[PDB]
Amino acid sequence: MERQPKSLSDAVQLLQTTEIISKCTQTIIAEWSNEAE
Amino acid sequence: MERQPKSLSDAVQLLQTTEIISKCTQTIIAEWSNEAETFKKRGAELVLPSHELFNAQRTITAAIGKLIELVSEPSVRILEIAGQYQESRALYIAVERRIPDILASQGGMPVKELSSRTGIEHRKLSRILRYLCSMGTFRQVGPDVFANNTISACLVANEPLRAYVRLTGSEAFTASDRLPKTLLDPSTGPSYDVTRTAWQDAIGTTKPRWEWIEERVEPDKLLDSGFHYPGIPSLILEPQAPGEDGLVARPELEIMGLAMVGGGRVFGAAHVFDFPWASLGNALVVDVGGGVGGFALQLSKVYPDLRFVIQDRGPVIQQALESVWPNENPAALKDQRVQFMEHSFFDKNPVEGADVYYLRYVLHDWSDDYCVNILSRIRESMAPHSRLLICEQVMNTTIGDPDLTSAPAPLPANYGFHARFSHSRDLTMMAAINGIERTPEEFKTILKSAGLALKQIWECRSQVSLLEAVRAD
Amino acid sequence: MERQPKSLSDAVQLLQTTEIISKCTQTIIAEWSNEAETFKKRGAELVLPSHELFNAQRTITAAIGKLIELVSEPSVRILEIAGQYQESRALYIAVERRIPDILASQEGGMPVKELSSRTGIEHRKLSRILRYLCSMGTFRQVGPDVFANNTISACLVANEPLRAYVRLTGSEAFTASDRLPKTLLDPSTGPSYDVTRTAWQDAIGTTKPRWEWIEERVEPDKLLDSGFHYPGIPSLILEPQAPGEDGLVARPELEIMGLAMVGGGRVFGAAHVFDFPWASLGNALVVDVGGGVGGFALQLSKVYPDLRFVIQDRGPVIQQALESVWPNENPAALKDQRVQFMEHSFFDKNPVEGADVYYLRYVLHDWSDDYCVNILSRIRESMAPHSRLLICEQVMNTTIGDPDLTSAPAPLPANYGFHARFSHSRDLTMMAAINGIERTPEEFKTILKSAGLALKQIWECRSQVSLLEAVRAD
Ligand SMILES: Nc1ncnc2c1ncn2[C@@H]1O[C@H](CSCC[C@H](N)C(=O)O)[C@@H](O)[C@H]1O
Ligand SMILES: Nc1ncnc2c1ncn2[C@@H]1O[C@H](CSCC[C@H](N)C(=O)O)[C@@H](O)[C@H]1O
Ligand SMILES: Cc1cc(O)c2c(c1)C(=O)c1cc(O)cc(O)c1C2=O
Ligand SMILES: Cc1cc(O)c2c(c1)C(=O)c1cc(O)cc(O)c1C2=O
Repeated sequence: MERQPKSLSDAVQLLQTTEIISKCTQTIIAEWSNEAE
Repeated sequence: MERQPKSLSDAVQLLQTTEIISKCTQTIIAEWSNEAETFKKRGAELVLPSHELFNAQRTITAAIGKLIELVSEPSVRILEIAGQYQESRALYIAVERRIPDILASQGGMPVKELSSRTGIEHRKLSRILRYLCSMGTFRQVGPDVFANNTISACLVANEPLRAYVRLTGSEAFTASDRLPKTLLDPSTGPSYDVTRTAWQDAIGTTKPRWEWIEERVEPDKLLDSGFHYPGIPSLILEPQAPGEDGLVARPELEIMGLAMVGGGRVFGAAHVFDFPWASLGNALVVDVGGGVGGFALQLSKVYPDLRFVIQDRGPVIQQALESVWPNENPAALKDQRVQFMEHSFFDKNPVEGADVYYLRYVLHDWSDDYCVNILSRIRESMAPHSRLLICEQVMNTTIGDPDLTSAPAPLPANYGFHARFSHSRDLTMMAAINGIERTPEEFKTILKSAGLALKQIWECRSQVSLLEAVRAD
Repeated sequence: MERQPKSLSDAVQLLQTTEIISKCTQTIIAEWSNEAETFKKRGAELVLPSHELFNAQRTITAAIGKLIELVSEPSVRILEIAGQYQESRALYIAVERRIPDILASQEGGMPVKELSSRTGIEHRKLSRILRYLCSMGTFRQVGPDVFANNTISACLVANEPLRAYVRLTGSEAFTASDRLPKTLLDPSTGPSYDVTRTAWQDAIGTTKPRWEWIEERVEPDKLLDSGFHYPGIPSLILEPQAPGEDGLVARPELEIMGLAMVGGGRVFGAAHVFDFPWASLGNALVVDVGGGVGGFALQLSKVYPDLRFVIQDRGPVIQQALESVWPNENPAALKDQRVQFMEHSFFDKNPVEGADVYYLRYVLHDWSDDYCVNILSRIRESMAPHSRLLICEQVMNTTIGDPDLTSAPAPLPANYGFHARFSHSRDLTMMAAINGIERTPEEFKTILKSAGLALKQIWECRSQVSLLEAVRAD
């Protein structure tokens, strides 16, 4: 089995989901602080 | 002249502009990836960008243009514009000798063997192709060894497109060279006459150039028949073949007929999809001044219920039947879906009450007097349910137009650089036939003098738009 | 022709170059603010970008080019390039009728009808010429057919050397370009590198190097169409010159060329005044071979007060330097004999022996290689052991880099692509007019070693034009 080159879509979604992960982190931190209060 | 300090506003807009480019890149790659998934499943994908992608290309080009204006040294930038015509020539030279087609025939090709198959000398031809490579056309892969790149690839097996380059680089160039002198001479300067243009000054003739292309000339006189116009450059090595009457047609006639196919498929492809043609049922469109009918070709593939008649001058209708439609849709000629008519659109429209009269890149070839007559002869044959669609640049400016959508600030409302092609063609029409590319208000007045009202402007995935016209009734 | 899918690598470099564009923006605004700080307190400020600002503009221009190559629809981009010569015409027409100067006379803008009356262009046509330029960032539209200068066209106000350069590119050079395809394919013109068989001789229909055609005295009725296929300077139809004492008129192109190289020298040749250690020479003699009117002695004289100059060119060019250019831009330098002029043909032995520096700017590129090694051999025969010959020319790089020139970062073209567009435009001007050649380092080495000279250093400067420093192989 040989390794395959990654596609344009693989790159674009890895960017999009990383950006989703990063937006979710800010929400989670905000709501941890609301929850704690 | 001394250098000036830049202002706060230069910096703030340079930032705002840079952030716009950065948002556009994220949109562009997102829509490249939706394109990839749609290309794979398989329509419109293969002819033109998505709406979201088209707005991103148009906006980022507008931002590119404004970034150059804000970061450049003014004088550097003035002298770059002043000499940038040599890149038009370099491309013309490379495209004239079918260099795209040649490199696609092979890891790259040595320039010495590129010289052999073009007739251009190898040391000089290196410098034309590294000009192009430095500007993103073609690639250099080795020591004076060259290949097609992502941009030049679109010319391989593309005679309609190659013809368009050849048209812009042959007659239009000499008309352009003599266009300053024509604008200032007190006699030619004010004129809007089709026969007193920079082009006539170049050719040493008085006849409208639609008929100069159609002259039949003998071989010993032909290569310098253009006077100050050098002529198609390839004739020196590729003499034209005499026809059955012993005369040769002039190369520019076959080029122009095919050029408007090429040009129509680049900026006129949008109109095949962002107007509801399917909703007309089985309709008949009359392509007045249709040339070879390149746009009937673009529409015929997609809406099988439409029927056509192409109206133009004998020789192009002729070239359409004997070399173009045989090889581009022989089935349309067997089914009588397309009928042809040698016709001068200065005469009453021979086909009455048709669904659509299509008139594209016909009004921009004439000043206002000629346009009002052609528009009335079309309408003299329209029924009240008939629709006239003209496909032309509806020119906006850097400060916007009430009836056209403006770009975001700080960008020019007309998207600046995105419209560079419309302005290049504006000066071609001024140089060759005293034509005019028109603003919405300038279109409105010439339609009310012909007894038509502007029903809607169709903004599409092109700088070129559609004007739909009614009868004043 | 169908539209192709974009590849992973296209996306990745479009991101990479966008991030380069974004970093260059932060460098540029930082250095705009340091530049501002240099302007208020007051030098080099008024002539040159700082090193940091120049590297950001060059980088950011290179990235611009590659972003356009990556985001454009290929056929759209092919036809935009194909027609981009019309923007050259628009700028030429505008500058030839001194529209920058007319708009600076008000600046709330000027109605185009009143602009039309002062240019000779018809107002509705002149509207389309100015909106072409406005969409492309030259001039501004401020109202319905009301126009004004912008930050780019402003540098043309009261700038005759720069206007002269625009005029030179749009006059003889344009028609020479038009005939350059037919010249390249004809089997007789195609291979020659002779100064007398170019597209330009074909346009004018003459058999003389172009240097002396511009120096003719023509009869008043013969001058406007004296250019044959070349239409001539457009303004002559409206501003005829009165015959002089011999009943003849000069060709406008002579003085346009003289001032154009002053203008061009101040845009692209300004770097060489500051990125070469001239002050370390002390009180030295620079001989400006082919110095033209002496535009480069003008730039150096203001800054290094201890250098002495002699400007060498053709008689008529010298006299323009002495009668109109230097009287009006540095009269003290002549009255002190700091600058001397000398009518000289650089195909002969140079009369000046043992000078410190022989400056030769934009001369080697006007001739093919045989003439060039003759011109360098002429100087060499006259150099002292401590003498330095400085060639100021484009030292051409390529999109794939050169061992002796610094390459742009990846993913950019190694020669910074768009940043070098002017150098390539002039490369084709040299082919069309003089059969000249803009040259790579390897091609310069071959003619320097044929002339008995050695290249000691390449000077990369805040310009796409550089300096080649040569001594004799001794
Ligand atoms: N008097 C006339 N009668 C008919 N057709 C004419 C004409 N004068 C010019 N034409 C045609 O008008 C066309 C203008 S170019 C437009 C071609 C076509 N509409 C397209 O977009 O592909 C040319 O093909 C030319 O042959
Ligand atoms: N045979 C010759 N002998 C001397 N100078 C010559 C010459 N033929 C051309 N020239 C000069 O060579 C110069 C080329 S343009 C360079 C001008 C100057 N070095 C500058 O950069 O401003 C022109 O000024 C022209 O007058
Ligand atoms: C010399 C010359 C004469 C013309 O009539 C045209 C052109 C050039 C031309 O380039 C052109 C381009 C185009 O997209 C549409 C046109 O109708 C045209 C033209 O009509
Ligand atoms: C028609 C023509 C003839 C020339 O000899 C030159 C030019 C044009 C020209 O544009 C030019 C520009 C420049 O920056 C330096 C030059 O030596 C030049 C030229 O020498």
